[PDB]
Amino acid sequence: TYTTRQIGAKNTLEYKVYIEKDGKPVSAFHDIPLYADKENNIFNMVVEIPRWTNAKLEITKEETLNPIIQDTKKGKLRFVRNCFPHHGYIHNYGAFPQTWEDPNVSHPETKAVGDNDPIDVLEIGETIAYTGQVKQVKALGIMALLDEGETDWKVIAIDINDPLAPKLNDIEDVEKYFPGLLRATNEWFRIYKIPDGKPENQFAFSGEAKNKKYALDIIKETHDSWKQLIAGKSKGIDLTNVTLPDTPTYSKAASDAIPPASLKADAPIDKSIDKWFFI
Amino acid sequence: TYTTRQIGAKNTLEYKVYIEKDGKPVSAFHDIPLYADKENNIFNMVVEIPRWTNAKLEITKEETLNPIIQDTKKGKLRFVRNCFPHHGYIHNYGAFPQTWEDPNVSHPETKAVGDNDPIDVLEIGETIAYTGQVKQVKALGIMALLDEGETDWKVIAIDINDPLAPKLNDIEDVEKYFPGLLRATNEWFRIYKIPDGKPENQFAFSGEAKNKKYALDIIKETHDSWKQLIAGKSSDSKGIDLTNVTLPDTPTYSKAASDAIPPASLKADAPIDKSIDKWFFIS
Ligand SMILES: [Mn+2]
Ligand SMILES: [Mn+2]
Ligand SMILES: [Mn+2]
Ligand SMILES: [Mn+2]
Repeated sequence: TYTTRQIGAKNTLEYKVYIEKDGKPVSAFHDIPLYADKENNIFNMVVEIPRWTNAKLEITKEETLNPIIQDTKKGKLRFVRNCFPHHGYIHNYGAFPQTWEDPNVSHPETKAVGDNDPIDVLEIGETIAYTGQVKQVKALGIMALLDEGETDWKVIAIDINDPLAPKLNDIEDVEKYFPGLLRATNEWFRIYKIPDGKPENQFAFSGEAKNKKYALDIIKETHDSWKQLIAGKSKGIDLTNVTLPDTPTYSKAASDAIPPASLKADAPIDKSIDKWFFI
Repeated sequence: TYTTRQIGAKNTLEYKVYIEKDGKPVSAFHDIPLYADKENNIFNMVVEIPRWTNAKLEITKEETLNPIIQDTKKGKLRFVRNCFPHHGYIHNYGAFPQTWEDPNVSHPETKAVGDNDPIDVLEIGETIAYTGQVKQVKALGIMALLDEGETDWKVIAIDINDPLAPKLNDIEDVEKYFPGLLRATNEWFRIYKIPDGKPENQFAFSGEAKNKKYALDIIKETHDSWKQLIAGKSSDSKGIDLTNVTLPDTPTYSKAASDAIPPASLKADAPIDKSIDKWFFIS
């Protein structure tokens, strides 16, 4: 059973969320199996940002046991701005554990390097998830956002327990049940950084969302890169783990060094984050 | 100064918010001046629902001092559903105090009776307001939603303190600074009840948002209806509680009313059912 250990108050710099497996903290990056069901291609997803929120929370490669913390830009906490007609993130946003986009690898079709982070996942189910949640999702497709010369893949997935999960099998089904969701997703990733002074993002494949088969190839590749990394002969990435004995960095002691859950009430978010930008 | 007196926990049947003027509760419906600045046409708006929320909160006509409380349907709390691509209400939603849409009267250009409530206001500024807040806004235009045979006017306004306020003077300016906002507003009011089993709503004037001048005419009219209402001169007042504490010349004036309202009993927001999360794709 996976649980979360919050330390600090949300919307502050002290905020950290650790994932626990049966009460013991494990690495959010390395210790959660990519597959919940390997033969059926059911994956485990680590949710970082709940739908309709603004705080840019993400798994930290830099810290031990890789807890989820809020991104900062030179001491200032990072929030994504509201871009009409959207409110914060429009999907439960997260990543697939045990995956890594090797920045040394260049994809032939996209012609851009990996982004050095676990592959990104957009979960489109009805329920709003919580930070640090481990959901089991089925992959349906994948888009390729080009950002700063790196291939920023975004897997489209859905919680297997969503009442519609059984009806959705491939990318085409998303447009059947969530008409317009893909166009909005495309729009969102093209403009979300504009309020930050950045220019619009480009999409590979002319913005086409590739299907499940294609998605699965890219996922396996990033899983392999991660295996290469976590294994003996492979940066700044902390590779400490507590569930993989065959790895140079394995360490059960790591779990116990984690300070206890220190749940505090959410700190207020600045009123400027309310603003709706019309781009 | 205007403050709010919360009683109960948000998202519960016990929830109530009273507006206070210098510490004493006043009627949200009758006691707040329609005009903040009569000369320049700056109005006072009572905010009921903050942008991006779902709870259908509104000034209750059938209770003393007319506090804001959550609408209910079949003994259950009422929430508007999320309709793609929108999240809850897309504007800070509220009403103009001292206005009333007389239900025993049909407007000439829309041919339907009034909806029996203060005129509705859509405040489009950047800051998210809070329930029971009294903002000063300038009117820019007005739309006419036809719902159940009643003219449901929606005034388009903006907080006088908004960074872009002076740039906005008439309905055409909204489309210049908030492109697409008006089309989304139309879309939203046409479909928001569909998830509830209701059919889509119709729009008078082919969905055209009338300009400022037109808006001011309708506002004046509803203010007059209210004056005839609060003076005891309405043919049918509809069970509306007319108790007030600031208008001595009215039959229902009563200073004593203020003191009878129970003290602020702030409690932490009750949780909202997960089903409210659902995004409906109505195409
Ligand atoms: Mn990521
Ligand atoms: Mn990425
Ligand atoms: Mn109303
Ligand atoms: Mn109305």
